[PDB]
Amino acid sequence: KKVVLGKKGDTVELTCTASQKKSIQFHWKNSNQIKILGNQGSVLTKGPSKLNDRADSRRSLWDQGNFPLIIKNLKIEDSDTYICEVEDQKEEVQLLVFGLTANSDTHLLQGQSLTLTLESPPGSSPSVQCRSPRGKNIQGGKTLSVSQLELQDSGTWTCTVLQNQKKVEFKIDIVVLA
Repeated sequence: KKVVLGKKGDTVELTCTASQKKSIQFHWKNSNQIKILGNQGSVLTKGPSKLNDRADSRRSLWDQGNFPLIIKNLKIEDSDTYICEVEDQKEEVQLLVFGLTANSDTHLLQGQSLTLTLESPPGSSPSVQCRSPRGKNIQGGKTLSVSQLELQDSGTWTCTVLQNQKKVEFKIDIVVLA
């Protein structure tokens, strides 16, 4: 089930709702059944995983059958399928994380090319469609590139990466110097 699009460096929350006697025995594992974090009766316990000090939950929501997994300082290596098992219920969530660099430094001379690279997990070729304030939308795979930058390109651009019906939106501000 589920697909959540993360943006490199950011924080994310993967919801897990369940029926039960408001709050119960839960835990999140990854694909290799590595237990990421669960509840020792009433407290939060995180096992020895690469997500340890970035992985967290929100206990006050347990009483309302919600047991989110929160991963801060997102690395595209966090892209993986997470499982949330609350007592008898099991929920699957795939986290996909992307990066969108601006190879050519935002401040460039007019007539100069601009390249951007979308960082992705080893399992996805999304569609990146960026557009300049001049409305001219560009798209492509890993590398999006602009032939020559007009002075009317300076400022906040917007880039849409689409993956399995969902989308994240990177923004760039380009200082096209004359």
